[PDB]
Amino acid sequence: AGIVGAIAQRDVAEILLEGLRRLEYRGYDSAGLAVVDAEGHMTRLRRLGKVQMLAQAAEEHPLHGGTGIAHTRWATHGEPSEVNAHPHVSEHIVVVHNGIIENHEPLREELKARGYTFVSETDTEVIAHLVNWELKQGGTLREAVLRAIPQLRGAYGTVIMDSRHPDTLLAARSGSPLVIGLGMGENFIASDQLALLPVTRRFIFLEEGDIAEITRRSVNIFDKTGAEVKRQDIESNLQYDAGDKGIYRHYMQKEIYEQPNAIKNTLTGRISHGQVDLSELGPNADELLSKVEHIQILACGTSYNSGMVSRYWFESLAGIPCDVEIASEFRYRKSAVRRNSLMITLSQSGETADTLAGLRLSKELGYLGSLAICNVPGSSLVRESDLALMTNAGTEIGVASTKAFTTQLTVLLMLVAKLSRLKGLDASIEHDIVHGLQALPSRIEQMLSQDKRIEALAEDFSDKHHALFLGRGDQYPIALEGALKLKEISYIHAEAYAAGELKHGPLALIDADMPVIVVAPNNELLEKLKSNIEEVRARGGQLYVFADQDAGFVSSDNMHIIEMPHVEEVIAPIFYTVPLQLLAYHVALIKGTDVDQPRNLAKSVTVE
Amino acid sequence: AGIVGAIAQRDVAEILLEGLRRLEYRGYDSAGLAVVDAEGHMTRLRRLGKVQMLAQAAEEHPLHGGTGIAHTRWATHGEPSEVNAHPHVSEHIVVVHNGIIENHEPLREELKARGYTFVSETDTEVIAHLVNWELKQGGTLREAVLRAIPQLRGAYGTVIMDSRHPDTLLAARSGSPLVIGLGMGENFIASDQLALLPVTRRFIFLEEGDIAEITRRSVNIFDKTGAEVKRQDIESNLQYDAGDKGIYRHYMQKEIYEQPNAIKNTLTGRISHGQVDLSELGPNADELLSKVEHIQILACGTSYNSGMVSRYWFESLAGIPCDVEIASEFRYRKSAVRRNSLMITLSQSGETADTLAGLRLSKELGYLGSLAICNVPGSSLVRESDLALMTNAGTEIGVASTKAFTTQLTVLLMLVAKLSRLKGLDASIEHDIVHGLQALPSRIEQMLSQDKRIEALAEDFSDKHHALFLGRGDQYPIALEGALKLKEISYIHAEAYAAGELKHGPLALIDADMPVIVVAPNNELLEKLKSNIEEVRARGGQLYVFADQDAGFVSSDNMHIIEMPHVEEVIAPIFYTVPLQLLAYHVALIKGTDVDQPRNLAKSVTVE
Amino acid sequence: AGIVGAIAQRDVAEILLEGLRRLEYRGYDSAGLAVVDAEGHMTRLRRLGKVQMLAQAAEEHPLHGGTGIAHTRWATHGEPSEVNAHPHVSEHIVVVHNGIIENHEPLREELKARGYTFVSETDTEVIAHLVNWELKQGGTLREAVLRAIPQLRGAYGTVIMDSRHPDTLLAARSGSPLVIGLGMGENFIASDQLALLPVTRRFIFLEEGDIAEITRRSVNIFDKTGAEVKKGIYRHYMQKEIYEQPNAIKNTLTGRISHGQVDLSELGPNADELLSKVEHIQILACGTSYNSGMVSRYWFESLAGIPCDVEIASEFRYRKSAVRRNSLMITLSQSGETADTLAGLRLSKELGYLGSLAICNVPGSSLVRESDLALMTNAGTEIGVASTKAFTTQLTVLLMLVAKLSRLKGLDASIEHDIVHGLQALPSRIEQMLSQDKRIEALAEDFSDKHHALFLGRGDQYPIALEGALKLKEISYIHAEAYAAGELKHGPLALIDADMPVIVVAPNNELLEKLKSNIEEVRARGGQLYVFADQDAGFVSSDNMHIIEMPHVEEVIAPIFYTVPLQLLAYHVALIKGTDVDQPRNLAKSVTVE
Ligand SMILES: O=C[C@H](O)[C@@H](O)[C@H](O)[C@H](O)COP(=O)(O)O
Ligand SMILES: O=C[C@H](O)[C@@H](O)[C@H](O)[C@H](O)COP(=O)(O)O
Ligand SMILES: O=C[C@H](O)[C@@H](O)[C@H](O)[C@H](O)COP(=O)(O)O
Ligand SMILES: O=P(O)(O)OC[C@H]1O[C@H](O)[C@H](O)[C@@H](O)[C@@H]1O
Ligand SMILES: O=P(O)(O)OC[C@H]1O[C@H](O)[C@H](O)[C@@H](O)[C@@H]1O
Ligand SMILES: O=P(O)(O)OC[C@H]1O[C@H](O)[C@H](O)[C@@H](O)[C@@H]1O
Ligand SMILES: N[C@@H](CCC(=O)O)C(=O)O
Ligand SMILES: N[C@@H](CCC(=O)O)C(=O)O
Ligand SMILES: N[C@@H](CCC(=O)O)C(=O)O
Repeated sequence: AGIVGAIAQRDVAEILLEGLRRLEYRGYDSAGLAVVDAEGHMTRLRRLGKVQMLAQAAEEHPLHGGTGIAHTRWATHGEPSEVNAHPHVSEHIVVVHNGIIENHEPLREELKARGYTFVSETDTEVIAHLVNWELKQGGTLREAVLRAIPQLRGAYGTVIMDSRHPDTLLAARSGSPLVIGLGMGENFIASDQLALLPVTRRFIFLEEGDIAEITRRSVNIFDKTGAEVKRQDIESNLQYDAGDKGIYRHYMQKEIYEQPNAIKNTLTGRISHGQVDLSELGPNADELLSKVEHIQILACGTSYNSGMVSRYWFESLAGIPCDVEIASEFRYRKSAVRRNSLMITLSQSGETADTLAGLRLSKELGYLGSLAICNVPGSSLVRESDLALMTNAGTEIGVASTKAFTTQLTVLLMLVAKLSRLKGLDASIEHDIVHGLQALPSRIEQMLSQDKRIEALAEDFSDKHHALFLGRGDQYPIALEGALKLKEISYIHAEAYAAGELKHGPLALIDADMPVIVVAPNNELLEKLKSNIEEVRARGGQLYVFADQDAGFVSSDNMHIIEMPHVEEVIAPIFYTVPLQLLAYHVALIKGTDVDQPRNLAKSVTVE
Repeated sequence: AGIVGAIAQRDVAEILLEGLRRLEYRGYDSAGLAVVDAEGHMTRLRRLGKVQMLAQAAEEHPLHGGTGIAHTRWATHGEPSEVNAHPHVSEHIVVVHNGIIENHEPLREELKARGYTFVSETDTEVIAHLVNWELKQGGTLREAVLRAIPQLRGAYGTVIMDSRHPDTLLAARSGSPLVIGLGMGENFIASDQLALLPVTRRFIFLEEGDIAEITRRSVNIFDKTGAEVKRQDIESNLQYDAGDKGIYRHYMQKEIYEQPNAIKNTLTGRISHGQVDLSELGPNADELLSKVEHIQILACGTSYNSGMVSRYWFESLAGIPCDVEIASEFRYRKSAVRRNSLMITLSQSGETADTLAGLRLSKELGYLGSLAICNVPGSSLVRESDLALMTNAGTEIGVASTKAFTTQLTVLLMLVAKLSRLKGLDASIEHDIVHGLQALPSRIEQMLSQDKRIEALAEDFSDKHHALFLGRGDQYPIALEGALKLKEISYIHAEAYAAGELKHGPLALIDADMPVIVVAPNNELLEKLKSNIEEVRARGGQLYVFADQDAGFVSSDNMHIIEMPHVEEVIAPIFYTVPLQLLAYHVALIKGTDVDQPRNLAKSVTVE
Repeated sequence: AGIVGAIAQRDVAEILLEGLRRLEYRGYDSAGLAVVDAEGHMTRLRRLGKVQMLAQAAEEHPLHGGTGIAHTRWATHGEPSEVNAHPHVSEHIVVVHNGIIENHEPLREELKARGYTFVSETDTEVIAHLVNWELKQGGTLREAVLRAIPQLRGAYGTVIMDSRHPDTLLAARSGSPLVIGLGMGENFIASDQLALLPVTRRFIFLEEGDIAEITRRSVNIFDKTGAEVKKGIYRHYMQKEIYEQPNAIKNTLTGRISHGQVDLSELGPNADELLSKVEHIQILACGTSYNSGMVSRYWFESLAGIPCDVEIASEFRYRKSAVRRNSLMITLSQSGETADTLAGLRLSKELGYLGSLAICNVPGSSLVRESDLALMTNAGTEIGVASTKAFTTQLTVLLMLVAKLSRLKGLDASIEHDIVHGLQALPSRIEQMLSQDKRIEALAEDFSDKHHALFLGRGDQYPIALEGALKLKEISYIHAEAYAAGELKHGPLALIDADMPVIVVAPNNELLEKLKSNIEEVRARGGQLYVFADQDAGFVSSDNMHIIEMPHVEEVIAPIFYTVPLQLLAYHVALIKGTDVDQPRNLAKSVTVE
């Protein structure tokens, strides 16, 4: 969750702990630090719980040494426990890590067979042994690291030291941020610049794929090929104490980048023993929910979009009938209620007039009861419902919704296990869901790390007046939301459509002034769409494709693949939301439109 | 000239020298430093010359130790020499000093008749020997210094250590500045915060009279008496706000509408008995200013526009020669200084690199002195100028300057009375100026109440990609400002031009896609411009005219009179800025552009 | 309850007793003094009862001496009597103490183990004996004292004296107030400034922890440790003060809105829990301050759902009232010295209120010193005899307090939100309103020749009509009277004609319908109806009904908003007439003497 590292003349323990202190706002369940004196004596401390515990544990120790690293953990692989906390060791190799090594089982078996003992359940540990192994063959720590990085698959921001030679640190970025702090005769590193503020304001941001070798007085960066690459150090002329935007230019930007932590907050207290825990609902909750044979969802705007994603989930993974409807459509028509139907409203604000009216009307129609998914406690929708689940995303200031949407999706995915009807035939469904949920936060961070590419892509839409967003199944509402976002903050006339319907009308519209975007299609779908865009090459039709890099899709001249890292299928819709959010944001930046307060839109529509 | 001090666990000499480098813009003829390891071995090193010489010596014979003081000197007592350079010593007592101990020889003979060998000419050495004396009789550094400080008359600041006890530094601010910089397990101090930036951004500014006992881990502050006062650690300074937007959508909108209030505040304390009262400048002041024969103003952007207005005023109302220049252009050219030239800088932020460079350069060029007109307290332009007039507009958050500009104008109009040349004309002049200033807040309110008209008018510009703004005389720089504003927040290519130069080029451009705006022309000028727009009737040229309702101008089909309320002449340029601000604001609103943060622009351009 | 020390060349008994006389408002059961002359020679006099009785006993055997300490006692640790009253003796070292020595239990019998006969049931005596003990040998008075306050826990203020050496007084501030008075060859030390007034107006307040030594010639304020320690562009102040209202409200708001909520955390960590006990609010004030409270009543009852009464301070102080259960006593006062208001506060102390809150604009004023809690309006000083910014900053504080006394359960949140929204709107709204000043100034011409006016308002605008009428009386000398709008027809309608314009403050459509009808009734006598209304109401003017349109405001801050044109109206009528605006005839900034 959080990384800090120091290489100085002076003792750095207090500096490390203070860094962690400043990273605490990011969800963690444990912390640790390791420092090495000049004689190469390495002292390591790890504790379950808050950074405060770690600091106390440190109170007893003369923690001397000028080199060290430190970490706060958000467990994905192995229960939160002192045993599982970072830094993780392999004798003299010491390692802190953000992210997920997903080829961790292959690597753990291979390293076990080579004579290593895994004392922990983490995925992180294979890094420590691996580097160790790679150093066993010889070379410098840098060379060993270069040999090791390529064997890893997934997300890693990692910092690595050799206690036998404390004058150097190695760091590698791939799917998780790292930034270097330059001092006077000392140097630093962190996953989050806020941690370095107490000791420097001069930073070098590591970019995707970078690998750095840091000493007290040198920084050398380079790519996986050992080829020295250069990055600019820049004074941070930022006012960190100015207001609530923190380091960000826009509320909506901050709310996009805050998504991993908002999600951790949504998850807090709702995973117990590898299972979804919704006990917060009351002792007799399972009592009402067991009776449910049908779900009705009402919402407006982006909330309607999340509902729309959830429909696919409920029906495929929980096998309960689910209906989702624009709230104003529901309030004004005479409907036919399904038997044993649960009424769910989704709303960021809890105050949207159509949605509220929908609920109120439902009061007199024979629903088993109502559940409110909301982001503002004490709002009408929460008060007036039987049950309520808060998204806990923190306040959202941007008029366009971002973290509210993804946290909503998180709650809706947790409902799936607790509302199952496939018998079954289950067990593994809930395990899969919980696994994905556990990975979600760092998966989102993985997406954020692709931002430079999305920024670049934005140039392709900056001057367009139309766009068409395509999706199929659980990705169709993602296209809905991507298209909405582009309408919202860039004022481009972007429209979403079910992928399968492209040829039934919109194909007639396509030309150079109307780019087509597909979100996460499988090979079969892709080939269909590729043929479609062929039909319109002559008018300059461009197909942009957000897809799994594992799929091996290849770009043509009018079909452009924008590869994304692999993810758990069950959370793939939340994952693919991020690049469409980032696209819209970067287009708006280029055009210079009012991102936080788009023309004619309101945060919530509360008057009739 | 410069003082620097560090008390840390790491070696502080490198930090001290770097501090001195960053203090090179002041002083100086010699320099030196003194450090101390844990055993008490004090190493001192001093050179006549540049800091680079001292750093050179320091390099091939390194100073080791975590406690230390350094200094750059501009000699006042004693010829520049290694002998007289700081730090000065009294055995174990070591001292650095800025300013003057006025009663030096009395105390020097007093101590000389006590066994003290004065090896230097400086007034500084007395400080050392006295501290030595007071410590002779028990206690420790603090008590002693607390006794000694009252026995020194003069405006000065000093940092004092005892090498028998390296764990503490003592400081005294008594007429010359000192600020403490808070580190991590280490602490610093200097004569200006510019010196501590490499190492910290947490500052505690000492109040006049304060005495500080500083350790690695602690900082205790007292006053002349020795009664522990507490001081707070600022950093910034430019906080927002929320919230403070009040009834308005945007920071910039709010800042536009608060201009009457901001102007009232700019006037506060500066009007009495129907006259301009700038007594806040100092008892002297009225006498440095009397010697001025020429005004030079330097600024960037909107501040440059305000300077540009003020030239007209100074020359016609006060009869003083006045030149105004883009700061970039001033700093990069060899200029000819006028006899008895006052340097004025205009700056909202006080940090703009070009303008600061201009001021510093002015110091080597033989200007009578400098005045900063600024909106942000304690900023660089203010600290480095001889005189300062704060605009008191409150913090301004929008990237485009609005209230900062009109308050600048207010202060500049105030300077006219206080700098007249040109006496006898004369009281009629200061009279009209004060009458206008008193009318100003209400005139602005009148103008703000035309907003609906301006908002309707903006529909004529919201689809345009070109505009030409015209003005004559004290209104030409208002056209400059109106054009800049339309550039800034609506991204329309608006260009200002002197009204009499239209025929010399731009007239060939005018057509339906390039509306022409004139700012407050009299009847003769308007006849000329109407005739001009008639020349391009066949291309659909339109003239827009913001003019006095009293003037009786009649709209036609290609000329649209946008009548305004009447104003006192002397404030007309300030008055006519408001509509142009509102116009740019409302065009931006329609287009939906980012008003508060326009693309590519910055609040303040501080780096190179 | 109260202290009065003294050292001089003259007999100080009369002094000490007058110093007490003035600290009688503090509530006490016993009293006494101890003086000492040139050679010997101490004399002590203590009585149960009123300080008056004491003085009468003093009359019979006139106490002589240039040094002396005196006390008025509220018994809080040892029965009310003569034996327990101050000063307390110990062979020569005499002591007068305000407060409680909390560790008097383990120190008194700890010191009885040394032959120290405790002759009273007070904690105060463990002060007298301790010091006596540390004067076996140990410098002199100040030296022994700088070794006693360290081991004497609690919130107190003691004044100590020696008898062998009559030239010195010691004084310790470690819980309750002491202020020193200078000093023409003689010095003084009271528990309150008020006690020193008949003799000296020069004061040196002790800070928390200081040990002071006083003689004829010097006043050293040591420490526990502890060594030596020692109109602008405006024609009138009232005009300036009206136009400074936006800045003044900004200052009132500073630090008090945190994370979208009202933050009165300045009241103390406890406070908040103390306010949770309040069940009824009682407000006491005079003049314009009364008008502000009058507005807040509507707010507290409708928005916080808590009961509130508001009363002319003079009325409250002279009647036997029925206190409500769990009642908070709030006073409103610009100056902090209004005698009626102060009297009401002091009376409330003995009537069983949960406690007192002072809303005030002058720091260190009596109302502030004598109240449990305080909220300063921070308006800056107000010079004009007629209050302007003091009024609207008062309204801003009372409004802030609404959310903090909320009793409406799950409604509370939303309401607080509205209040915050409105508070945050307030500065720019007032700025909107001040730009109507040219309109008001023109309007004033209608009133400058009048000798009568009627101000009407309903609900939370009713008190604003009161304030508006008051302003017109104050600085224009026009007989303006306010009436609840619904009462117009019950008498005053008979008065209406051309020479008595009627002013309505911010009516809704329904009320305006009623009043328009009413003024139709008096058309034959030229009844004229002036209406300050929201432009969004779309009211239309006629020959006898003049709509004076204003910008829309947030409902919750409307009374503050509508106050401003009334101020400007009064101001400009006065300007036309050329009356003494900053100093209207027969009126006073503050009415501080009976
Ligand atoms: O084309 C318009 C129809 O008249 C349509 O409006 C519908 O018939 C009514 O709105 C009733 O619908 P509900 O019975 O569902 O309210
Ligand atoms: O066309 C370019 C010129 O070479 C010009 O650059 C000039 O010669 C120098 O810039 C000198 O400038 P100053 O002497 O004014 O500094
Ligand atoms: O007409 C006057 C009455 O005499 C009046 O003074 C009242 O009857 C009591 O004297 C006072 O009332 P309180 O008991 O409240 O003081
Ligand atoms: O989620 P709700 O509070 O019910 O609001 C529904 C929609 O309202 C507005 O249009 C907001 O701009 C949207 O971002 C939001 O999705
Ligand atoms: O006035 P200064 O703080 O010196 O800045 C000069 C200019 O700098 C930037 O460009 C700001 O965007 C401008 O609005 C400002 O006028
Ligand atoms: O508010 P206070 O300081 O308690 O004074 C109450 C009243 O006293 C005097 O009459 C003043 O002229 C008034 O303007 C004030 O309202
Ligand atoms: N997957 C690693 C790292 C988690 C993190 O990024 O905090 C673990 O479970 O320990
Ligand atoms: N007057 C001292 C100090 C000069 C300075 O402030 O630089 C000297 O000449 O040494
Ligand atoms: N507890 C002390 C306090 C003295 C007082 O405050 O009057 C007593 O009862 O005497």
